[PDB]
Amino acid sequence: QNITQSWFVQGMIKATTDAWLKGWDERNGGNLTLRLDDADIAPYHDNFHQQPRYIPLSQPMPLLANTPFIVTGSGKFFRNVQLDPAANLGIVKVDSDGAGYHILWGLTNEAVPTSELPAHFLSHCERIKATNGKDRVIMHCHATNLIALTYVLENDTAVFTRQLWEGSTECLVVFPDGVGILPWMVPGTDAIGQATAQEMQKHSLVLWPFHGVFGSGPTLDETFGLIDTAEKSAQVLVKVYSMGGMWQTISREELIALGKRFGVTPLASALA
Amino acid sequence: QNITQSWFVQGMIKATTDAWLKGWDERNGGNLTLRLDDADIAPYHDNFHQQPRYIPLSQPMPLLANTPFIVTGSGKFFRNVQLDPAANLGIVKVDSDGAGYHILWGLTNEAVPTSELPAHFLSHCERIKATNGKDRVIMHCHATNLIALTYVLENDTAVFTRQLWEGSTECLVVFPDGVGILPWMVPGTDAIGQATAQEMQKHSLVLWPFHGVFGSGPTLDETFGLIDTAEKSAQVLVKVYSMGGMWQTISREELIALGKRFGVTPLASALA
Amino acid sequence: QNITQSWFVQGMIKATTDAWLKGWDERNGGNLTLRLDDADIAPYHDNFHQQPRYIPLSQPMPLLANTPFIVTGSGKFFRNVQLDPAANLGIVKVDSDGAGYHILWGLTNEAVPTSELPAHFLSHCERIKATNGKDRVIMHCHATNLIALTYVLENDTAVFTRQLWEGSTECLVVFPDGVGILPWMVPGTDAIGQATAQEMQKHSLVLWPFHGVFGSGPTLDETFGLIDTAEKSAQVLVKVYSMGGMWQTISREELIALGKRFGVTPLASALA
Amino acid sequence: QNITQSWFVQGMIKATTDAWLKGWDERNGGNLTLRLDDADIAPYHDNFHQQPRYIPLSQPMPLLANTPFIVTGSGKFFRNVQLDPAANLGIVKVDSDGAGYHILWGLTNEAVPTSELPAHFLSHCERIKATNGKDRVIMHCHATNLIALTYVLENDTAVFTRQLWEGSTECLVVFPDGVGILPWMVPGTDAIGQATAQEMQKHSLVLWPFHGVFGSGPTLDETFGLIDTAEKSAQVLVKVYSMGGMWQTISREELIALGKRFGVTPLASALA
Ligand SMILES: [Zn+2]
Ligand SMILES: [Zn+2]
Ligand SMILES: [Zn+2]
Ligand SMILES: [Zn+2]
Ligand SMILES: [Zn+2]
Ligand SMILES: [Zn+2]
Ligand SMILES: [Zn+2]
Ligand SMILES: [Zn+2]
Ligand SMILES: [Zn+2]
Ligand SMILES: [Zn+2]
Ligand SMILES: [Zn+2]
Ligand SMILES: [Zn+2]
Repeated sequence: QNITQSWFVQGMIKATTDAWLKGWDERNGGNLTLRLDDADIAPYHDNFHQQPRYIPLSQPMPLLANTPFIVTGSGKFFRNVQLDPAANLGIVKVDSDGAGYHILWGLTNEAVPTSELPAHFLSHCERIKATNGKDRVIMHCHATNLIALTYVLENDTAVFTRQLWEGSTECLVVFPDGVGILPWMVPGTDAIGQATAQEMQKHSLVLWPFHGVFGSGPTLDETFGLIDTAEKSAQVLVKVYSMGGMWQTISREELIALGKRFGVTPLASALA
Repeated sequence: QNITQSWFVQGMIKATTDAWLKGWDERNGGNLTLRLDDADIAPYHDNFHQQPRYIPLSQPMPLLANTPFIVTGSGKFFRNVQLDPAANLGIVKVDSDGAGYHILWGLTNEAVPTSELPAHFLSHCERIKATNGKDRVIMHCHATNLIALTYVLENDTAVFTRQLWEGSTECLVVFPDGVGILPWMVPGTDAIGQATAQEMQKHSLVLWPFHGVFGSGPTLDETFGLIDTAEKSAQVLVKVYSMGGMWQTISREELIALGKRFGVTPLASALA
Repeated sequence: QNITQSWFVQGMIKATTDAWLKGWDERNGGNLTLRLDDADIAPYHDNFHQQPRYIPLSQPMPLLANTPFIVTGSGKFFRNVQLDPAANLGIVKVDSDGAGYHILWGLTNEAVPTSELPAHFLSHCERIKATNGKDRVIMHCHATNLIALTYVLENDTAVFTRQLWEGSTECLVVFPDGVGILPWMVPGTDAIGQATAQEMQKHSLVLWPFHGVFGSGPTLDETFGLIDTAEKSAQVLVKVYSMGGMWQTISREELIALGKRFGVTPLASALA
Repeated sequence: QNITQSWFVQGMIKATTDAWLKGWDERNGGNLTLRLDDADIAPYHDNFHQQPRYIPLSQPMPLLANTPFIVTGSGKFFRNVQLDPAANLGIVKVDSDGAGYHILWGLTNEAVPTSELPAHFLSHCERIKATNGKDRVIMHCHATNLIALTYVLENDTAVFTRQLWEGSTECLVVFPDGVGILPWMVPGTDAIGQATAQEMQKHSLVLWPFHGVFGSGPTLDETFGLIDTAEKSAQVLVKVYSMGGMWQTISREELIALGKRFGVTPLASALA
């Protein structure tokens, strides 16, 4: 092969591509990093034609030492990934100190990984700890209805989680830990990466009000599906609120019964 | 052939695929079972390479004895069916006691049929009785506007049916028996399968409030079209309600005249 | 060729297909007839393999004597036309008395032309007279926002036209004759065909409240574009009304100035 | 090659095509001109088979002397560009006086460039001056939510810019100069071209109320992305307003902090 025909390159294309068709990634909005194994990239090693470029990390991340990822690039449009994956994606590998990374493949013409890379790498660190290495994906998109709801709902993790759980029956089961909400922060900073990574200790979903959502999961499909579940519920809520609000909904005891049946432990603070 | 090129595999792909593009099937939301004849699958029998796996049924269903179906799998994403039908779909055949089924094809890597299988198989039983074997499809999707309306309209079969009939002229003719509404229930249970199947005795459409819709029909296109008709009307209603409500609509006598002309008998309780 | 590769078969596919992707043609909703010349079909005459079937017309239409059309079929889904044009479309030719027609090609397996055929053929008669044979297309679809607006706006040709003209600057220039609105009527009847055809004497667009729109034009693209213009304006209006209504809009004198510049004569009753 | 396989022809197709799928370009609504270098077209010169046609300019534009562009045609549908680029696009070159242009390629069957050509060429002149020749694209589309907002928001550059900046965090960084709003004007006139070009001295985005948006940028992707950013924010706002308005938003100081971090100078009048 073509590394472009690898599962993980095809995976990034399906997804940046799916996010774009959803309307979640105007322009260069949004970013997607995927943690790989050395075994994933090894069979494609003769596709690495170029001299790896080194970029230091803002802060040391020893958990991620020697770890490869595939990533979307800075300033790159989700829409374009399907047209030219080597232009728009890079395979990088964190060095043995976790002090920086080498770009092994892609990100042609001096492109570099996403400028939300701190939010990404720091959140991977927390998700690996939190899930005992199960989670491998961090996805950020500008999910339209979730964004709209941040102008309108109390920016309160419990109330926001509870509305999303009410807005589609499956939500409690897909994200029983709820949705962490940050205060608005300047994007692309270490501060926002750190705040996001802290919230990723507690939730697989983190909202950036007036901006977008970060989601974590074990696979591209599951991470995309997680965000899509929250955003579908958000879409339902936007319609309901636009119609003047709920007259009936899923009750607290129904939500509790739901969690019991599906063997999850829903965020207690959201069950007033 | 390729069984993947059979009409029924191509049928499941067109439809799980169409439902996904409609935005009705985020993540693994939704499921689709199709009742086949032995004659459908016979010409593709050398495609069955694997040793059939047996799964017992929750409750005996002798009506369905020796009956083949093609089904979407548990945890599977509608979006993915077009990319890998053998991964995401299975052909199963109910055993001669109707006490369980064998998976003949697909659902690779230990996958199993949808966990709403009770709602499906039990509803097939009722629809076969109700339609003298005409109906062959049960489709469940998360139809967005219908979901939204369950938060806002009286969860009353007559009022809900009447609004949907008003929301597009064709509705009364496509679903003269209306739309049965269940109370909210925990999904994936025998209880909800039983409640859905009871309502399928009376209606080709059954709403799961705050969740989605179940529809039944003779073919994939007709079942999809049935749900699409209800959901289009729901979409119109959501817009109308968002604009402050109706100032004029189809009257009771117009609805009655409509039913007469098209030779259907509309749900009388919905014609206040 | 393949007649399936003819301009007019490819034309019907692009359009029934485009209407479906717009969300305007759920199930079998909507229909599309296109008036052809003998010269269009002549080079494909060896594609007519079957014995033409004769169907009498409900009422005589001598204007249409010996005239060929390509048409969508009764009960057929717009969505399916691209998958199987001979199944879903027919080429018919009105007989020399205009008392009935022969199906020359397509509409396989005993299918027949659309059951709105009276609205179609009668409207073609009026549009040919009205445009000195320029108009060749009648398109009916279930345009979602236009439908929604019929529940909410005064069902008054002048007020409805004026709102649509206000809802996108181009509207007055594309449909200066406005949009005729019928009372609700039972579809598929001679009565509704006759009422629609009468309104087509005065407008290129006719609204069926709580149902859909009929549009006429010289080509498939222009007829589709006409409806799309009205429906885009309707979409804008639905958003504006959902937001609490207009605070500013295009004025009467701006509309008048617009008509003057583009050499059209806008419906005077709509210019209060 | 095929000039149809050139980057700039493929560029116009991706974009008129992308705008159409967004729902921004019903019928012939919208237009797209791209400033080329002689070097772009030189390698495809044997594709120029036809005798160039000369069209005089409404007013002299010496800045544009000898300059080639690729352009969408008058009356042409964005949707169709992908089906037949030579029908729907033209390559033109302004003559050495900037008094008129020759059509070198495309615009077959006596077609001519867009009738908003004054808004285009005059705006290119101002954008070249304003950006020291960096900007190369002028795109006009009927962006749906931005149109809707012109009926509802104060048609005030400062307030409108500030709402759009609030409606998605990235907006201030993508268009720190804001969005110039014109009064409604008759389209296709020198007057509206002149007014638009004046506003392009100050903003990369110009709104035509009740009509659409003009955007300028260095590349097709960046110009499309600019409009898409504004329109995504507009979409969010429409949802928020439909839900009864904002309860919280990005503050003035957050916006200021944002501008500082990203090294832009936001429109001060918009920072009340
Ligand atoms: Zn972002
Ligand atoms: Zn090697
Ligand atoms: Zn938290
Ligand atoms: Zn479900
Ligand atoms: Zn065999
Ligand atoms: Zn019932
Ligand atoms: Zn209709
Ligand atoms: Zn012959
Ligand atoms: Zn009239
Ligand atoms: Zn325009
Ligand atoms: Zn040469
Ligand atoms: Zn200005």
